[PDB]
Amino acid sequence: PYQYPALTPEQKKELSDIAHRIVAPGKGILAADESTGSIAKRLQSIGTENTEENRRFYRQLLLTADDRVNPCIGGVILFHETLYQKADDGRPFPQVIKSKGGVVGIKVDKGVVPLAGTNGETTTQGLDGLSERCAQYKKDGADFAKWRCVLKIGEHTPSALAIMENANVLARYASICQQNGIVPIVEPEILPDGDHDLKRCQYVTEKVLAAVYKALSDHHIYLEGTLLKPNMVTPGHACTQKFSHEEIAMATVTALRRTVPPAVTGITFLSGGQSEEEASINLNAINKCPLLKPWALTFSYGRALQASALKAWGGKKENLKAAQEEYVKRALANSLACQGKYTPSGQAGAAASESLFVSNHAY
Amino acid sequence: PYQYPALTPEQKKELSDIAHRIVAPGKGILAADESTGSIAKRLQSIGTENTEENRRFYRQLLLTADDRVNPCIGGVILFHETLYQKADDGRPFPQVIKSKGGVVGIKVDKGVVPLAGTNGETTTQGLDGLSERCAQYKKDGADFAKWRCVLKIGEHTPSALAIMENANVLARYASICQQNGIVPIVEPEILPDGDHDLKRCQYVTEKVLAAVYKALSDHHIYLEGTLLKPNMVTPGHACTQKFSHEEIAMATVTALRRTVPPAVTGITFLSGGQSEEEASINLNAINKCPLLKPWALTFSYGRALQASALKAWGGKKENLKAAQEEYVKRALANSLACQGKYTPSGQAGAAASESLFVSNHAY
Amino acid sequence: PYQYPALTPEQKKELSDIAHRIVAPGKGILAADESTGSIAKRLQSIGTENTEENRRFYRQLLLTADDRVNPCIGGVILFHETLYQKADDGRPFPQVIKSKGGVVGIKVDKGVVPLAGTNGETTTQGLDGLSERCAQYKKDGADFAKWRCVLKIGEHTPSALAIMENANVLARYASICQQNGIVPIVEPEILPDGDHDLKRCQYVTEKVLAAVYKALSDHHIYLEGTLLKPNMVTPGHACTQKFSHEEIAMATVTALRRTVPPAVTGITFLSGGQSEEEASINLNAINKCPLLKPWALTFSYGRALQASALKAWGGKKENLKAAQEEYVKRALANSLACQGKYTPSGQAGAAASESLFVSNHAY
Amino acid sequence: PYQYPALTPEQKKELSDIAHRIVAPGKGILAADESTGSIAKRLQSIGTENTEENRRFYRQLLLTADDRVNPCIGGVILFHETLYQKADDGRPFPQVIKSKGGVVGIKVDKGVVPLAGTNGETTTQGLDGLSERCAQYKKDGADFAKWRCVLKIGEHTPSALAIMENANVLARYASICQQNGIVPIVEPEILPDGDHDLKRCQYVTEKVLAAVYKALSDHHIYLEGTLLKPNMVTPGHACTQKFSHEEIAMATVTALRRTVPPAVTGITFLSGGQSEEEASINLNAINKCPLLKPWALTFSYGRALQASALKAWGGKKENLKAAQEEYVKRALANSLACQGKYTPSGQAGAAASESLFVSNHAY
Ligand SMILES: O=C(COP(=O)(O)O)[C@H](O)[C@@H](O)[C@H](O)COP(=O)(O)O
Ligand SMILES: O=C(COP(=O)(O)O)[C@H](O)[C@@H](O)[C@H](O)COP(=O)(O)O
Ligand SMILES: O=C(COP(=O)(O)O)[C@H](O)[C@@H](O)[C@H](O)COP(=O)(O)O
Ligand SMILES: O=C(COP(=O)(O)O)[C@H](O)[C@@H](O)[C@H](O)COP(=O)(O)O
Repeated sequence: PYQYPALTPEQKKELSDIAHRIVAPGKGILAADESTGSIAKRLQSIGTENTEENRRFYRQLLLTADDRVNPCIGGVILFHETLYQKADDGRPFPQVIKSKGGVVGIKVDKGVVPLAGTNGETTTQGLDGLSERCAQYKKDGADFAKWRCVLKIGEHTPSALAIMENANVLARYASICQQNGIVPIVEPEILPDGDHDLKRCQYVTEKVLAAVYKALSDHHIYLEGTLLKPNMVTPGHACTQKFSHEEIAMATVTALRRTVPPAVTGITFLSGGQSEEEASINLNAINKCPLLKPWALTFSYGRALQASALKAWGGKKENLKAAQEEYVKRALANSLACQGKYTPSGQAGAAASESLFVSNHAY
Repeated sequence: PYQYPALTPEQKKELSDIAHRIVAPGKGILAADESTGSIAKRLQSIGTENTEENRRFYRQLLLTADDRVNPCIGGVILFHETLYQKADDGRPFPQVIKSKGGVVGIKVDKGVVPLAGTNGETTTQGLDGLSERCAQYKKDGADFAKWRCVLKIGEHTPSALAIMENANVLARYASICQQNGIVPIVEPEILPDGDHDLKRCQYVTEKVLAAVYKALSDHHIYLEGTLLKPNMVTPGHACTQKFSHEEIAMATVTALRRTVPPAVTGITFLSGGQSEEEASINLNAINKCPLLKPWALTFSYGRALQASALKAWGGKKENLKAAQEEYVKRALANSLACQGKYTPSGQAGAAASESLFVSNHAY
Repeated sequence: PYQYPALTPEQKKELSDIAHRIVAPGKGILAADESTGSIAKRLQSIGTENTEENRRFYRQLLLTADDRVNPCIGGVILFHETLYQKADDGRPFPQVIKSKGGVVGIKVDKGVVPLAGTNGETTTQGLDGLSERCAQYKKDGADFAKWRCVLKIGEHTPSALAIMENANVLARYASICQQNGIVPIVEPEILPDGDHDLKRCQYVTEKVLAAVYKALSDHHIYLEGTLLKPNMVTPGHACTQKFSHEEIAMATVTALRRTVPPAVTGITFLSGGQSEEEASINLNAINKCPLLKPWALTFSYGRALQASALKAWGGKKENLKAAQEEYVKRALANSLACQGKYTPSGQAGAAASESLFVSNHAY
Repeated sequence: PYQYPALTPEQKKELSDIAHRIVAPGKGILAADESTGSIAKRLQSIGTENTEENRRFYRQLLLTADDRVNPCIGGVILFHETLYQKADDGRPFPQVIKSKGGVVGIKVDKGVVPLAGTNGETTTQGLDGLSERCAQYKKDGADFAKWRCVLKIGEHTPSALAIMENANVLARYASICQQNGIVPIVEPEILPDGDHDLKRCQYVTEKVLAAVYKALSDHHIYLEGTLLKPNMVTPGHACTQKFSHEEIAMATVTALRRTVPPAVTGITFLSGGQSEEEASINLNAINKCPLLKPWALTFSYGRALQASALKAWGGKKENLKAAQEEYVKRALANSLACQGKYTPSGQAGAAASESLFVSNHAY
C-alpha cells in the first residue's frame, strides 16, 4: 500500500516517552475513573452519600497518600469530573498526580451500546468529537486516555461481528488520540462471567488480540506509543475446575506471546473480579513465568487497589490515615508483584481476599 | 454462523412499507437538509441574511408549493432545525409534508472527520447516542434518516482503510436506525472531483458498493428496509474526454447490477454537481437503459431541485410564486426522468444548465 | 483501488454468450460428471460391473436420447474420462452434445480435503496447474467448468474460516477459468444433512453467498460470465417440522435476492438429495414465486435426472429405449419446472419419488 | 469462536523441538533447493553440463564439507531430487545431513502463477495433494518444509488482493505441514527490484507481515512450530540513496518488532541479491541492533552461501577441497554474523562481494 504518514518523528517520540514512564520498572496505573453511577454504587457499600464533595474527598484520599506510593504508581486514570477538581491545598489533582511523579490520564469512552442481531454483545461509543476532547485534555495535563470494550464468552459469543466491531472502534479511538499527543490505553476486555474453563478463555483471548493488532495495523497506529489492557486468562466465575496460579500465569503469558508484538511498550492488567490478594498473586506469577516477556507486565487496577481503603474509610473523615495505609499496602504489593518480587506468605488479608466481582449486566 | 434475530416480522414489515412509499413509481426525494453553514453559503448567492426566519421561509416555499408536486415527491430530507418549524398556517412542516402525501426524513450524521495516515480521506461521525435521536425523531414524524460518507478518487485513494471504515460506519448507522423503525438512506458518495475518466469512476463505484453490501450483511441489516444513495458513474470534473449520456447511463446501471442486490427497495441518485437539466437527462437515460433494473432508479436531489427557485426567489417575499413555479418545473421533470418518460427537447433552461459544483474541500 | 483489467472486451463477450446459452429459457444442465468411484457406487445398485465400457455405455445412453431433450438441456457436465469417449457411431461425446445443441462442460476440481482445527469442515483442491487444464479442455470443446465446495450446518459450523476459505478458492478457480475462455459454474453447497430447520438453512445460505460474491469481487471476476450453483434452502434431512413447497420456494428466492447480484446470468440449482419429483416441484414453485427474479432459475441435476433411467436400464443393453424414456420424462419435467409451467397432477412416479440422499461422509 | 483443536500436546511438542534445533544459537539453514532449471542457470556460469550426476556432485560437495560447518548449519533445504540421492559412500544425503547434526528440509511449493487483474502479481501453487507429500517426506527424513511467496513493490503493488492471497496460501500450507509433523518455514518475500527507498520497503514489510500473522491465526497455525523467512528491509536495487548497514538493521528489526509475535521460534533471513559479504554484514548489524529481539535472527541463505564455492569448483572434480574451503568460510562467517560476533575487517572477498542479483522475471 502507500504511506501518507500518520505521525512525525517528533510526534512518535513524545508518544513512546509517555508510554515508557507509565510502565517503568516497578510502576503501574491506579484506575480511579469510575463514573458517577459506578462510584455511587461503591459509596453505598459504606453507606455514604454519593455527592461531589464526597467524590472529591474520596479521590483526594487516594491521590495524596504518602511518598511510599510514588515509585509505585506510573499513572492514574481519572474520570472527567476529577480532572477539574482540587485537593484542599487548592492545587488541582493533575498537579498533585504530577508532583508525586505520575502521568495523568482521562477516560474518553462513553459506554457500551448493544449490537443488534447479537446474543447480547455490545460495541462502545465516544468517537463523536473525540478529537476536540483529546485536544482539551492534553492542554489540561492528561497525557494518556483509556477506552473500554467488552467481549463475552457464551455458547455463541463473542460473535465474529462482535470481535470485528470492537477491534475497529479500538483503532479509530487509538488513532485520534495519537494525533493529539495522547497515549491510548487499549482495553479489549473479555468478561470473566460464565462457566468456561481456562482453555476457552485462552482460545478467546487469542482470537480477540489477533483481531485488535490487525485492526491497529490497518488504522496505522504507532504501537510503541500504546499500551494493552487485557483480561488475564482465567476460568470463568462459574467454573467447577480449580486451576493453579502458575497455570493462570502460563495461560496468560502464552496467549500474550502468540499475539502481542514486541513493539508494544507494556501491558497493564485489569483486576476483573479478583480480590486484592488474588490479583497481586496472579500478577506476580505472570512475572515469575519462565517464558520470554518482551514488554512490561504490570497492573491497571481499580477495585483491586481500592476495596480495603474503601472499607476502611467508611466515609468518616477521621479515618483518612487508616484508609491510605490500606491503599499504600496494595500499591506496595503490586509494585512487588509487577517485578515478580511479591511475597505474601504471612502478610495480612481481611477485605483483601474478598471477591470484587459484579453482574456484568451491561450498562 | 448463528441467528439471534435483529428484527421481528412486525418490524421487518414497517420497514419495507416506508421504503416502498418513498420510491413509488414516479416519486423521488427532495433533499432539503443543508446545515446552517451550507444553507448560509447558498443564501449569500442572492444576498440575503442567513437567519432563522429566512431559513424557515425558504423551506416553507419549497414544502408548500402546489399539489402538482404531490405525486412527484415520496419524501423530503430535513435538517434537525426545520423538523421543529412551522409553516405560517401554524402547522409544523412534518404535518405539511405528510398531508401532501410524502414521508419525512431527517439527517443524523454529524459530518466528516479526517482519517489519519491518509491522503486526505475522511470517515463520518454521528453514532454517539444515535439511537436516542432515532427514537425521538420517529416520535416526531421522521420515518427515514440519511447518513453521508465521502470517498475520493486520487492517485492513491480511496485507500483500503477508507473503503473499510466508510462501509462499516454505514452499517452501524443502518442497524441502529432499523431498531427504531426508521429506514436508513445509505450514502457512500464517491466524489466527482479530479480528472478521472468514466471507467475509473466505474471501477471505484464497484469496489465501494461491494464493500458496503458485505458490511451490511455482516451487521445483519434488513436490506428491503433500506435505500442506496450513490454517485452516478461519471468522469471527473477535470476530465478531458467527453462522454455521452447513454454511456454514463450504462456505466451507471452496470456498476449497480454487479453489486446491489435485488432485495434493496430502490436507489435514489445524488446530483453531485450536475445542473438541473444535466441531472434529469442523466436520470432519464438510466431508466431508458435496456438492462434489467430490479429496483426503483430515482432521484434524491438537493441543489438540483433548488438552483432556479433560489435564483428566482432572490430573498424577496413578493417572488414566492415565481420560485415555486421553478421548483415544480424541476420536480415535474424528474418524476418524468425517474420513469424514463422525460423529454426535454424544447422546454427551458437558464439557471437550470448552470453547474452546481463546489470545492469538495472537506468540512 | 486500481485497474489492470483481467479480461478484454472480446473476452468479456465470449464469456457472457456461453453463459447465456447454457441457461436459455427452458434449458438446464445435465450433471453427468460423477467420478469413477461415485459412478461405481451407482452401478452397484443395478448389480453391474463398474468398468470403462459400462461407464461409456451408460453415458452414451444419457447423451443420445432423442431430440425431445434438445430444447431442454443447455449443457452437460462431463467427468474428464467421458470427455475423451466416443459414441458407437464413432463420434466423440463433445460432438454428440454440440450437435443436439448443448454446451460441453468438464469438472476440474479434485475433491475436498479436511481443514485442520475444524469440526469436520473441508476446503477443496484442484488449482495446481488448473490453467493448463483449462487451456486443454477448451481446445477439446469444453466451454464451461464446474468446481464444488461443501459447507455443513452443525452446532459450531460453518466456521468463519470455513466460509472464508471456501469463498476464496471458488474465486481463484473462477479467475483462472475466465482467462481460458471458460465459464465457471460456482458451487458453494451447503449440505442438507442435520436437523436444522428452514430458517437456519436460510440464514446460512445468506452468510455463505455474501462471502462468495465479496470474494469474487476481490478476485476481479466477471460475473456475467459466471453461473451460481447453490443448495435450495430446505430444512435438514433429520428435521421434524414439515414445510410446504411455497415455503421452500420463498426461503430460497429471498435468500438469493438478498445476496446474488443481477449481473449473474443464471442460477442452476443442485438436487441435493431430493428425489426426481421432489426436485421438479421445488424448482417449479421457485419460478412461481411472486418476487422479482432477475436471473434465470434453472436446474443442474445429476441423480435427479438419472435415478429412474438407472433403475430402468439395470445394465441390460436390451433396455436402452426404456431408460431414455425415463431420462427424457425427467428432462421434460424440469424444462417445464424451470419455466414455472410444470404440472405433475397425475403424471407418474415410481423410482421418481424415491429419495436420493446419501451419507455426506466426506471423500 | 470455538476450538476443535488442530494439534495434540504431543504434536505441539515435536513441532517446537524441530523448530528450536534449526535455529539454535550459532546455527542457520543452507538453502540448497534450486530446482533443476535454476541450478542449470547456475552451472552455466562455470560452463558445466546441467545433468544429474553434476547436480549430485555439486550437492555432495556442499553437504560433506568438514565438521567445522557442523555447529554452523541447523538445517538444509533440499529439492525433491537431492532428497533421494546418495553421497559416493553410498549413504543418502538425509543421513549425511543428520550425521553432521542438521535437520533435513524439502521445498514443497510448485512455483508462482499470475493473479489475473493485477499489474504482474503472482500467488503460488502446491497445495494439491500436499498432505500426501508431507506424509512421505517425513517418512523419508525431512522434518521441515519451505514454501515461497513473492510480493513486488511498484506504483500500484503489492495490491490488496496480492497481500491477501499470498497470506492465505501461506497459512493453508502451514496447516497441512503441521498435521504431518513438519515445520513450515514461511516465506513471504518482498522482492528487492525497483527504485523504492528504505522507508517504502519498511512500510511494505509491515503491511505484509501483519497480513501473514492474521492469516496464520485465522488458519489455527501453531506458531512456536514455525519459522519466518522474510526479506531484510533494504532500498531497492535501482535506488539512488545510499543507506548504512545500521540503518538497514534498524529498518529491519523495527518492522519485525511491530509485527512478528514473540511465540515464533526464529526468523531465518533470505540473501535476496546481496552478495556473500553484503549479507553477512547485514545479518551481523541486525544482531548488534540495541532493540529487544525476542526470537532467533539467523540466516537462510542459498546464493549467499554458494557463489564463491561455485566459482571455485568450476565443475572440475580436482577442485573439491578449494570449493569446500569456500563454503566453509561463508558458513563460518554467518554463524558469527547470526550471533553479532562477525568481524570482517580484513578477511578476504573476491567473488564474495560480487552481487548475486537476478531478473525477478517471474517463473
Ligand atoms: O479501568 C477499569 C478497571 O477495573 P479492575 O477490573 O482492574 O478492578 C474498568 O476496566 C472500567 O470498566 C470502568 O471503571 C467501568 O466503567 P465506569 O464504572 O466508570 O462507568
Ligand atoms: O442530500 C445531499 C444531496 O445533494 P445533491 O448532489 O443531489 O444536489 C447531500 O449528499 C448532503 O451532502 C449535505 O446537503 C452536505 O452536508 P450539509 O451541506 O447540510 O452540512
Ligand atoms: O454436479 C453435482 C450434482 O448433484 P445433484 O444434488 O443435483 O443430484 C455434484 O454437486 C458433484 O458433487 C459430484 O457428482 C460429487 O463428486 P463426484 O461424485 O464425481 O466424485
Ligand atoms: O530458499 C531461497 C533463497 O535464496 P537467497 O536470496 O537467501 O540467496 C529461495 O527463496 C527460493 O526462491 C528458490 O531457490 C527459487 O525457486 P527455485 O530456483 O528452485 O525454482
